[PDB]
Amino acid sequence: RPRFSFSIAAREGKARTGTIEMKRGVIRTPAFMPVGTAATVKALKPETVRATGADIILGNTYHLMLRPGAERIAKLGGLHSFMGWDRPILTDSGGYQVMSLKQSEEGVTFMLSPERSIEIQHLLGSDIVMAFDECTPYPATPSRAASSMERSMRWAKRSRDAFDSRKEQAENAALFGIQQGSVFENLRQQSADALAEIGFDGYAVGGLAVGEGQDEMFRVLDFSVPMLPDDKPHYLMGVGKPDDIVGAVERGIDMFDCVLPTRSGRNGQAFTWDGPINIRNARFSEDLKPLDSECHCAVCQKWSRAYIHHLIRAGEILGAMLMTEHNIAFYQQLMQKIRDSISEGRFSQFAQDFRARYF
Amino acid sequence: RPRFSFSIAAREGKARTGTIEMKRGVIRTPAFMPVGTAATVKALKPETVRATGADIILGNTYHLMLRPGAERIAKLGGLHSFMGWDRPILTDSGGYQVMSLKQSEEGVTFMLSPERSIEIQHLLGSDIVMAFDECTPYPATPSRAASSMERSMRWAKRSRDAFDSRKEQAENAALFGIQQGSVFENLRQQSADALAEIGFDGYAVGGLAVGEGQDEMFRVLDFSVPMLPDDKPHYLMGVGKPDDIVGAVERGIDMFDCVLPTRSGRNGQAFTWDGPINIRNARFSEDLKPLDSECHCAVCQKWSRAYIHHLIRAGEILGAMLMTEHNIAFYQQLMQKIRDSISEGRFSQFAQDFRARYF
Ligand SMILES: [Zn+2]
Ligand SMILES: [Zn+2]
Repeated sequence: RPRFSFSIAAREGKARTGTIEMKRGVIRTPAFMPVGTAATVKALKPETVRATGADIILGNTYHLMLRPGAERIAKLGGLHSFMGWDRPILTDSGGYQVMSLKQSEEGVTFMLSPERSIEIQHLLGSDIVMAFDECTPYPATPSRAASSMERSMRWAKRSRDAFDSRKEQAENAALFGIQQGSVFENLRQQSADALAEIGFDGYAVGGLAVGEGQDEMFRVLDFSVPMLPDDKPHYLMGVGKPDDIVGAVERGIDMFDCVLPTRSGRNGQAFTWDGPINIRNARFSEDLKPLDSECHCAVCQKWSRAYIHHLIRAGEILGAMLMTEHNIAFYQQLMQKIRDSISEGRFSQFAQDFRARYF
Repeated sequence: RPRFSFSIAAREGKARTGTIEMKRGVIRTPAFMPVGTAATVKALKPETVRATGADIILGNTYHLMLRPGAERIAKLGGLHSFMGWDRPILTDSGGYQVMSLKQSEEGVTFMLSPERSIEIQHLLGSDIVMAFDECTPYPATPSRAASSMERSMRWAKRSRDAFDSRKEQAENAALFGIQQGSVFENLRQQSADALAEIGFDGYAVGGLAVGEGQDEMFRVLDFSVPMLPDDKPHYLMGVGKPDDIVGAVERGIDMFDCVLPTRSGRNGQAFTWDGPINIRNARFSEDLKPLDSECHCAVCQKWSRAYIHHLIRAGEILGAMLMTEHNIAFYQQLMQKIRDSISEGRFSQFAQDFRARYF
């Protein structure tokens, strides 16, 4: 297996399905990445994450640097060893926290800079390294957006140099750049242009899912994703709801991460093919059906809504475990159905069917 | 398989090892019963509980009556179906809450009476039904102890009549009586005498583990357990720490339940053959050894102290899951070692070895 390869097996319009080959394994695209910010996918064993179908998971530079520390994890053998996941791991750079949570051209003191970010991600043993950026807040005036975008592009250049400066990293991991530019077409193009001239193994669409509404997110995607090199993966960061994912794949996105399936699970929100449900609602107190009647996950093969209703209302940890396993399995099943319909040339129909049923 | 059979395969002094056969399965004794008060063993799937070696688990009349309700569980097919455990289930009667949390000869209003308790346990589909009692608080004067003990014996008689009055229950489940009498020899004897004249499938030692100290608990056991019919199981309620269990088996106890392995797990306390440890302590932050170097559980085969240290300090649910799985597996391994050494006639040596190492 090589450091990094991306092969497209099939297309339908802008939608693509294929595979990313990396040393630690293969990634089926379009791909959903469960998030596991504290060196765990919340409430789940990595075996369980894998069993649900995930090919890769996401970790985070900002949180791990704080606890337990990147150096400490390095000393303990790296993130894979530490949390017991031997498959690829993508780590975010901290660029979202730069928005989510004293800044200057050098970096941000919470101290994270392009160089420190890339080093921390090296200490973790990340397989896919994200460039250190600034997620531009929304709304933003064209001026702010531009100035923000330009700094990230300078930061993307330093991230590259930093990555390239470390042999073990350069030879064994991959580096993705992140496009900014808010909702502005010319800024997005300038950003894509800068990123491609620098050169990355993959390209993320950053700066969305920051409060703009799905309509506006899809508009921006319409013009932004074709700006990215067609022959590399396209990652839409932090997205999203099932319908967000479907619409984004329709516009050229290959990769996703989102806290929804895990967070929603713990909160008692379950995704179904008929739409999301709040299992705490009293209508489910004696519902013997599974969370979803077609879902193939172990939860839905064994436990009833009624049981998981009680668990969640009682604040039982098993409730969190079961909801989370189902939600992530659901998300992976969605990704499988998307992959299959694109391979078979019926993704357009699937997407319509799905929306008709989901909504 | 019969409604209930207890066979002793081997003895060593007062210690016995054997098997309880019930319709839903076989129970190896001396046995440890994980507790699962809210229709779950906290942080664990029943598969996982079973994998650790448990033959039977404990549920509770008081809590289930409150949430989700006994009638509702009955309507949903019974506790086994509801929580996904098809092996025997023992349910406590509520007698501890009578002490732990307006009373009269008829019962206790929190309304639980011998009759309601037995009916609720019938609604749950319990395999081993506990008589409704009053756990006498400690310390107690001889007068109070006696009056308390006498009421429970009257309540034990009504529990029997109630159980016997329901065909499906009488033919498919078993009923255990519970000895009271505080720390007083004559009261304990009067209680054992009353219980045996009524007649039960098994006999519990109640009223201990109420603050009296292990020395005094073992003293009372010394004279109380031979008062119980030798040919039926002897259950020490709510006990206990590993060393408590070993000393109690040395004095004739066949069954145990305790919240320790689960509660302690969530709190970050791990049992080891060298004694309990507080995994949150900073000495473990970079400890690559498993929780215990000889433990056979999946946790100890895959994860390090360092990892579980981080998980617990970070308030991650997986930390609770992993600690709990280990703790319960540990308890079951202890029970297996006790069974094996009694079968082999070396339980005395084991007990000494264990204490030498544990302390
Ligand atoms: Zn499911
Ligand atoms: Zn273990």
